[PDB]
Amino acid sequence: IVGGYTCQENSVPYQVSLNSGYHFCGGSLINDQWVVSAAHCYKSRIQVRLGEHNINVLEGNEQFVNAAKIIKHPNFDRKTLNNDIMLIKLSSPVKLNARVATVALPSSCAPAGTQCLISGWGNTLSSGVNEPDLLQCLDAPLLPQADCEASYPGKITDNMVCVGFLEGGKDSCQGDCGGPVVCNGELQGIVSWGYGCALPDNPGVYTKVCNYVDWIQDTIAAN
Ligand SMILES: [Ca+2]
Repeated sequence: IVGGYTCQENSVPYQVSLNSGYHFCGGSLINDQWVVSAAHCYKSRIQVRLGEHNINVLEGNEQFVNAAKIIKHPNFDRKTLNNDIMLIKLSSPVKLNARVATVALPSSCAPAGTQCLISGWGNTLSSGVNEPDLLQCLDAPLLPQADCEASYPGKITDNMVCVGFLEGGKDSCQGDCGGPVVCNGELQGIVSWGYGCALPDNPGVYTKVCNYVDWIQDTIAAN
């Protein structure tokens, strides 16, 4: 998260860190045994880290659970990032509490101008890399589809939405991939891609979760 603020400890209880020896992506807990992330975050084994604030210090509220099934959307395209969405079924259900909680799926697609919360332990710099120890948050609004298309001609499909600021300075970045964009209590976006990080005229692009509520429910049901 570039240009954000440190989240209060455990105030974004659905945020998880995907770890394979180091933090590499975010995700969001949607039920006691499943997390939603981005397909670009796929790995053969993943440990899901819930209840975290400092990812390098054990502060007392972590729950670490291995991923049992890792399911990328069947039409994910690694080159255009269309359908960048993946579900992770945990090897056991987590203990839900005030610091480890679910976030709701969208009941409708959100309109341009809705204010949202984006979070993660991704790079916090617009040039080079800095990996933060503490979870970072960013308040940012969904942008009109026409601004998103004009910023990345021919690359935005109907399963993508831009969120952020055309002036640059505040954005998500690598390592926040797969994490949440929550608006008014529902998960509307998943960190996906962007040109650079926090650059003017290059807002963050996110998977539009309101297009996959059926796929999510169905998958959960079959697995
Ligand atoms: Ca910790």
